[PDB]
Amino acid sequence: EAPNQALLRILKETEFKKIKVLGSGAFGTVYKGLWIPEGEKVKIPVAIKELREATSPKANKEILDEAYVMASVDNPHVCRLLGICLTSTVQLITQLMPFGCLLDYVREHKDNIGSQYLLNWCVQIAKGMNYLEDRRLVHRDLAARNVLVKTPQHVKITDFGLAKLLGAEEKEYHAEGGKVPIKWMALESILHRIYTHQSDVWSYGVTVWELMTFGSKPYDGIPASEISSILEKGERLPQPPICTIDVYMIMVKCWMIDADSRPKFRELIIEFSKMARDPQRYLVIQGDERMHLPDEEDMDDVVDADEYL
Ligand SMILES: *CCC(=O)Nc1cc(Nc2ncc(C(=O)OC(C)C)c(-c3cn(C)c4ccccc34)n2)c(OC)cc1N(C)CCN(C)C
Repeated sequence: EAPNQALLRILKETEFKKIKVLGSGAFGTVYKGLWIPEGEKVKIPVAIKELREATSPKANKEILDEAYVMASVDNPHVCRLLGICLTSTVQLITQLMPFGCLLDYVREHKDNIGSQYLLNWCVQIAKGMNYLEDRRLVHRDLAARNVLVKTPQHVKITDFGLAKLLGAEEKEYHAEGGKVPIKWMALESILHRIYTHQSDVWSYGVTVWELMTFGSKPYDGIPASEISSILEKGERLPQPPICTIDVYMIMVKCWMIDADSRPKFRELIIEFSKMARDPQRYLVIQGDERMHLPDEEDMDDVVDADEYL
């Protein structure tokens, strides 16, 4: 197989400054900050994840795994890793996505989100995923929470916590134990712990559903442990109010039991692409026409990661 010649950049801790906390939990702490490479007269808005405060050899292993994947991907619809910093704790440094995750975004902006935006996100997520598929990579955790918003017009896939690189000989991926997001995964993933690109397509379907319902919890109520039987019955997520049958049919096709029957990311690009040419024909949102969506501080040597190569 092809040698992976990605560069892993190591960053001095003096080169960046953590300006405010963004979040906290099982993963650690994510800060927003600025990265100023030395003598370069450029200032790059970044997100920085350090591991809580601890050093668990089974956790350091996991952030370094994530670094590995992120360093191996270069695409406008996939999040960019800027580098790692090897201090007390291993720090992951990425491009700041100022509008946060897309689940939270649609929740907060339902009244302002038009069909053009929804369909575009669909194209963009599909484009990222298709790229990942080209790079033989299975994401395994696609959800609206794991898509970040750089601008309302521009989203990127994140969270390579669970991503696995398939061998040129490998067709699926057998996983082990592990906590998993049940409501987003294909039937095979629940029954056999098989994961393919086509299992990601299923997750893509659920992600589209999240967007179209402005951020509903899939199978709200239904406890995790009985989802497998529900799906084998033939039951699926309901048609969201705003969705034409044309759109809902794409979601449904992502949720076929036979994985080869599901759409390919490349196809999804085409389909949504066509729909985003005439959005009002495909999504019915009241007040669609009169809907608009949206500089920080300090100095003006500021350059987005996308323009720092
Ligand atoms: C959905 C929650 C969220 O993401 N909230 C959020 C996010 C961000 N921006 C941002 N930019 C980059 C990254 C990122 O790639 O971080 C890597 C891991 C270094 C993240 C981010 C990634 N994870 C896993 C997070 C968990 C929690 C918080 C952030 C991240 N996030 C901003 O930047 C302005 C704000 C933001 N807000 C404050 C939370 C949403 N509330 C408004 C509801």
